[PDB]
Amino acid sequence: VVQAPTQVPGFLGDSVTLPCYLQVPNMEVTHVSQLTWARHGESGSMAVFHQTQGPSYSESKRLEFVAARLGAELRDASLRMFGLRVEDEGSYTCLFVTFPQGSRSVDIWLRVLAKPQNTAEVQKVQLTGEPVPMARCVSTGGRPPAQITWHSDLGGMPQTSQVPGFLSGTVTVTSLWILVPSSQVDGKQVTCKVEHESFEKPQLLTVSLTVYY
Repeated sequence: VVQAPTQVPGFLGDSVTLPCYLQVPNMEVTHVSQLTWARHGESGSMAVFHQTQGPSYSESKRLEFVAARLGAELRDASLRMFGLRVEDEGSYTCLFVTFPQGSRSVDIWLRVLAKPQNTAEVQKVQLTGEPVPMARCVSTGGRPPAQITWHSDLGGMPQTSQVPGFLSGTVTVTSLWILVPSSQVDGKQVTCKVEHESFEKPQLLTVSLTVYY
């Protein structure tokens, strides 16, 4: 009966793969187990895979399955999936067919998208006053957008706003940056902690500033 962990990322480029497969329980063991994966998704009717008499493809002659039949197994196919575009999910399901009734298996669809790379720096003068003294700190290109914290020591800004990126290769590209007012401490420091569902840990970025004159 049907298993496949199935909660998996999932970043463009890309391009990778997803396991739908089975335990033999075990004082039972059967045929025939002939594969399919659908959408549901516009499940009318199938970004289909079947292997059974061979491998069969929708207008994805390419992509490329794993778990070569060429006989028996008894089957358990995860698809190696490259690639490499915004289907994510997909809400997909691998399916088997057998005489242990077992005419089926289970939907599912999991971790799904890509990241940026960011920059950030300070500028420019101070005529009091006041704000953005500042930092172009940016989220640039990433799928899961971040958002950034500033714990500039002074931190003196309920004031650090946003930009709905407008998307690079189709995604965020947003900047966000603090509106500190006037004064001195040139020439000190600030923090940009960029958050995000990747690179295990919130990178962050920091600089002195710019007294004036």
